[PDB]
Amino acid sequence: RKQVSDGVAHIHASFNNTIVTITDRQGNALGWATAGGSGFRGSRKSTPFAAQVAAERCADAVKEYGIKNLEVMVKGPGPGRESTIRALNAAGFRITNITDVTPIPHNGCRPPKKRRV
Amino acid sequence: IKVRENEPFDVALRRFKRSCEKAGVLAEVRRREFYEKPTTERKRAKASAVK
Amino acid sequence: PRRRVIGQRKILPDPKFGSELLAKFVNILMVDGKKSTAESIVYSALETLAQRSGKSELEAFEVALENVRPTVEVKSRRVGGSTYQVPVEVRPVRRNALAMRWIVEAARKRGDKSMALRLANELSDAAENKGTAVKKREDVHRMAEANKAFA
RNA sequence: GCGGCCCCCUGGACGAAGACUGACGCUCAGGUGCGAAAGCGUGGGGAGCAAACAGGAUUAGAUACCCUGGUAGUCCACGCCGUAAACGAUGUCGACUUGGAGGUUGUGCCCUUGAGGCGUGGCUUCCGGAGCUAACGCGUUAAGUCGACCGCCUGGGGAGUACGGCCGCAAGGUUAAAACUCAAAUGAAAUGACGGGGGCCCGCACAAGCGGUGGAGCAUGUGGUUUAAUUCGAUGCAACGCG
Repeated sequence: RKQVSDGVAHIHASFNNTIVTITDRQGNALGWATAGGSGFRGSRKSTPFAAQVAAERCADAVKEYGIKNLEVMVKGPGPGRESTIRALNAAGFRITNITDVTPIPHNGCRPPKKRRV
Repeated sequence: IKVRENEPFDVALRRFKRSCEKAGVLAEVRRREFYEKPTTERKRAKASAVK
Repeated sequence: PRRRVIGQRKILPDPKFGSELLAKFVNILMVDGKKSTAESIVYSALETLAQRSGKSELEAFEVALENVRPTVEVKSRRVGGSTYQVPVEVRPVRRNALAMRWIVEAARKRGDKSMALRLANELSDAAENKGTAVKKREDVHRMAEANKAFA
């Protein structure tokens, strides 16, 4: 219902996990998934396998609105950012550009410092 | 701090970034200011080679 | 194993065919230094494969070698604790030798009464990629297609 | 000790050549002043933070860090507190004595005309002579050659401990002993196994295959047994067809 065929994709990257989400231009999301939902419990979540499999799982879940192009909203410096883009460029979507929107806070608050290592 | 590379590597190979980490400056700035310590780059490695 | 060199060594062929390929087949089919019986079973297998195939014996041999031919493999290094292997195109001489030894082991996987009969039947049904070693080739191929994720 | 940007009050330093007063200086025992962060008192404020505590894993053994939460306190306005590795481990003020490549600051007459010639100054870097230095090293900003002062030292523990007098609201801070005990406590120096903390080459040891047997049947000798004893010894790559 109400096929869009255009939108932007938000990508999250973290040391402990990674998730992929998809929305439209104005910003009402349509897809949601966790790489841990595809299994791989433990440190293997950081491996590209879970990220990529969650990528095609979300892509299959979102075919129903019929999209053809998307945009890369990547977040976080975590390992990855490579499985998702090159799994979605051939999943039935064509990329448009790339961005860097990972925050760089201007020395606002004290970071968690109790951590030795 | 950023990665935008391709499929093949997927594991480690960022030990060059470990060398470029410069653990001194990060371990110095994460915990308090010193104003006399980051000098370790000079004046104590070349100037203290005592035999 | 680190300073030595490779001289491309070559040993006694069979004078009837006079081919280095058939030379290496017969010389690896050797066991414990056995010449008469080993070559006798080799010729028995060759004549039987020609009889069953019906086509020319040498071209059927080449077709069988092409059927058993694998493409790629990797080497275990144990670098990071997980499977971290760079897929290297194996040496053509080493690839040929590995194909030879896979054929020989496929022949060896039985325990039949008569060595000549067993050898003839298995190589003959392996000549058309439907025998014994082609399963090993497929398994080796399955070992590939997934080691390129890490390079 | 000082870091967004705007405005107002305000402190020192230095340069250019000009006039001007005419030893008006230096150093400072008691004494006033300033003095990071933790603390205490009045209130105000509370985003994240995290002493004490709350729960899980943790091993020979955690009231240790690792993780999840979580008050004082870090913030503001007034007052108290006078200590630190408050170290350049080098008290202040003057006059002299061989050298080098810089950072930076304003004027000289040119020749910015290019980023070159006067440092004629100030503050700072890093190497390195004569000379000192027990040695490491200091080395025109001296640990050199001299002068004026001050403050401080006489072996380590007992100890910046105890009484006593001051300072404070408390926690406490300054001034400073003895009895007894020891043959020492201590600096610099590569002088070596130590390279378990880092670099570099070497070996069927590793990157491949064939056999063996801890899988069955038989001798072997000890550490050894069932008997009359079951000789001297073979108990780490130095136990086996060995003496």
